[PDB]
Amino acid sequence: SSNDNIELVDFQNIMFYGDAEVGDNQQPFTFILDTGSANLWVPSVKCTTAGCLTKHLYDSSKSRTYEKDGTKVEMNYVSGTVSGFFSKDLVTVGNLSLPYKFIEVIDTNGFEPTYTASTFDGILGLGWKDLSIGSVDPIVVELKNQNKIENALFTFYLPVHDKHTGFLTIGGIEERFYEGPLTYEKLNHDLYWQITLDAHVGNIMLEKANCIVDSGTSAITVPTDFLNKMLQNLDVIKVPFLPFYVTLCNNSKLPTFEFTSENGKYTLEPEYYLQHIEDVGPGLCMLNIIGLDFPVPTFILGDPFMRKYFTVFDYDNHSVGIALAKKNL
Amino acid sequence: SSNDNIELVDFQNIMFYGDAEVGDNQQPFTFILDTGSANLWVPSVKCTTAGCLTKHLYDSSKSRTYEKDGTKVEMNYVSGTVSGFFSKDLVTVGNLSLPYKFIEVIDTNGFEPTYTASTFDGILGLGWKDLSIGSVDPIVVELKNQNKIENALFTFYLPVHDKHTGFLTIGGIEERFYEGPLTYEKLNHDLYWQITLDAHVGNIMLEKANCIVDSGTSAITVPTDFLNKMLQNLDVIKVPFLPFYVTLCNNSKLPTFEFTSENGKYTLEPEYYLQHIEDVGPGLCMLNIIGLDFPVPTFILGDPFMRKYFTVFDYDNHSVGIALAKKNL
Ligand SMILES: COC(=O)C[C@H](O)[C@@H](NC(=O)[C@H](C)NC(=O)C[C@H](O)[C@@H](NC(=O)[C@@H](NC(=O)[C@@H](NC(=O)CC(C)C)C(C)C)C(C)C)C(F)(F)F)C(F)(F)F
Ligand SMILES: COC(=O)C[C@H](O)[C@@H](NC(=O)[C@H](C)NC(=O)C[C@H](O)[C@@H](NC(=O)[C@@H](NC(=O)[C@@H](NC(=O)CC(C)C)C(C)C)C(C)C)C(F)(F)F)C(F)(F)F
Repeated sequence: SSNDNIELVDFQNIMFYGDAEVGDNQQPFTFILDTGSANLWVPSVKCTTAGCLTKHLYDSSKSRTYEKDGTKVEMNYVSGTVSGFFSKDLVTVGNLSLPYKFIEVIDTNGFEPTYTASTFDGILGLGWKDLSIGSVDPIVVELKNQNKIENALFTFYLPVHDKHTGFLTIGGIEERFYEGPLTYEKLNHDLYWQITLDAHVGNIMLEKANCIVDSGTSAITVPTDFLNKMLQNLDVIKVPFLPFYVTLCNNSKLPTFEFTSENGKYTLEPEYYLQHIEDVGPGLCMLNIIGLDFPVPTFILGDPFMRKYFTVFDYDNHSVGIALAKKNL
Repeated sequence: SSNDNIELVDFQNIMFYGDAEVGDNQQPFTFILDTGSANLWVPSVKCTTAGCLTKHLYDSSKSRTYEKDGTKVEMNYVSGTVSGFFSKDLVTVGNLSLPYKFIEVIDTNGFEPTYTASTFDGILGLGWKDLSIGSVDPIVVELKNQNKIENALFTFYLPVHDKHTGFLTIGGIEERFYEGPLTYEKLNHDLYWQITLDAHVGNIMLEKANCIVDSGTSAITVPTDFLNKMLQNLDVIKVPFLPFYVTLCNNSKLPTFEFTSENGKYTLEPEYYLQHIEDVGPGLCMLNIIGLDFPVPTFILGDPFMRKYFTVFDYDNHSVGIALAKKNL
């Protein structure tokens, strides 16, 4: 130990959260720690909306370090919208802290059913400045420019359901989380953590695909046409009009995703992208895969990928490191 | 015979489609005939997306009546987006015709993976002018102004799978499609075909609910909070990651929707709204009740409702007629 950690807690097989706090009096919250966005928000005590009922709420008045701002903001996600206003106050992650600009959400009705169904309070973005609203410097970037950490990087070791918990480590790389070598891939842009890889599945290939490493996405996301050809004569049922794909867990035709570069080769075998749905039926699984088209052909390497591979997110060197995650700590 | 009858084909009691043409040659197409939108669109031959490759495409230069417009349009739906540009031509629906402004589509990826996985080419909207983009007067309104039909009204008798085909009748009500009395409900706005009903499922009551009668919605759609209360007295299986649920189709505890007004009482039993997934497991079903929040608390009575109830869409009298559909022609 030397860097600062944030324990990640598996939430009943789906998502993982981590705790951080806001205000010089602390005030704990539960966050989706999300490399796929770049704003921090937190539900306000001035929230009037149904979704806030079960949530930890933020009270600026109990904070001596609070600094009013009040500029209105709307925060858009694939899964919904959340509005409020900007504020500034001490944000604390691990036992690192800094004065930080963030959003006090007072309206969450555009974020249902997700927000009421989930136990997170807010979202802590870990992307790049250009992805943000209100041009906020990333937390880890600001910490390094204030010399509170050695390196402007952070690291994800995801929790696995029954096996172990996870860690978001800020400031340095720890050998204990991985096996074999790290391989680094340079970002094609400073926005999401997006790198370029050849994507190969069947005898289907997409050369030079834009791949986004996104901790806040619970699936592997794939281009629509690519997904469509992938499932051609696998024996997988797409329930009509739903992104709901069902197979025998044992289906011997299920392919392995292969993403390659000059530096390395990363695979995702069926065991990493399948979710058991035994309650639905015996020996049944669902593909934790969504079809999604971007302007440029794009995969999101979400949690199923990051469950297999320990990842390093390096702002200084503009790259992502990838290595096999240790099965047990 | 006397009115314009357009045959409807079933897909698995999930959705239905009907054909119509563009240009003075046939150039046939399969549409979602959709009371929940107010635009017509067809995929251009100038569309090269992977979805368009499997569809009937519209060649504007194989038809004398084409009149270019060229203006860009983004058509937005709850379930997806389609982009293209305005054009004008002869739209032939059944045995009637009219010069009509419509969208030639060149980008379909915003509506995938649904588009490619279904058999429709485009969407023919049957809503009101104010719901449209490009302020286009509805086909049926214009068809009445041109005295090609008796009444500015159309009618839906939806097909049911191993039982009968259906019909969209333009111009008048025909006794053969229903039994019992027709009951009229006034529109609360000239936008969607939206009326006001008290919605209750046994103690969960949402009085004066805004109810949209939408032929291009495959579900019953419901306020998120309302769905949560219904789920409280059920014990069904949540599909991981997705807002969908799996039941046995014969689950006796499944809710019967009740919708009352001064004028009448409408119910919808599980046998109408459930989506069978026999190919995943015997007796298995998707709930097919979908949480969806609008600015105003709203229900979408989609195909499940309209398979049970013959419906009448009356522009002249600003209302919706409802009657029990005949079980067989
Ligand atoms: C100016 O506006 C802009 O800067 C960009 C724009 O607003 C853009 N927004 C974004 O790109 C923002 C910043 N980031 C994001 O949208 C990406 C995040 O990782 C997001 N993730 C998501 O919304 C992802 N959703 C999920 O993972 C959810 N899980 C499920 O729905 C299960 C399915 C994926 C099977 C979780 C319960 C959250 C999808 C599949 C990508 C979450 F974590 F929720 F915050 C968007 F709205 F999507 F269009
Ligand atoms: C009032 O003006 C506005 O607010 C316009 C606004 O642009 C609005 N757009 C709309 O309301 C437009 C005009 N109409 C529409 O969106 C309603 C249409 O009936 C539409 N239907 C839908 O979008 C409905 N989609 C469905 O029922 C789909 N089914 C599934 O995805 C399965 C799910 C129900 C689980 C079909 C297979 C396509 C949803 C569930 C409401 C379809 F038919 F696809 F074209 C939207 F984009 F959603 F915000």
